[PDB]
Amino acid sequence: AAPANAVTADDPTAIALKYNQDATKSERVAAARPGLPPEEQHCANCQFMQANVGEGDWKGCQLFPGKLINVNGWCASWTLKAG
Ligand code: SF4
Repeated sequence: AAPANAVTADDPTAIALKYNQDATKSERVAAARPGLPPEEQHCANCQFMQANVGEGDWKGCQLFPGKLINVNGWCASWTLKAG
């Protein structure tokens, strides 16, 4: 079950960025974002994921203030975690 503050499918920014809480149900291949082959991309290896926010599989994303994403998710702003 998603937390009460999970990013949901009807969130305008989630629609615009094609977020899904399950990267296997995402369009990461189509987007071909740079940094890793697309099948390897998900929130856990994204620069915007905030490991000190949330709990368990539900963590922060800088782009979704006040919400939680799933570490196994993806959106089109995926960027390699470089630091
Ligand atoms: S920016 Fe990164 S951490 Fe945030 S939802 Fe998109 S892929 Fe996940």
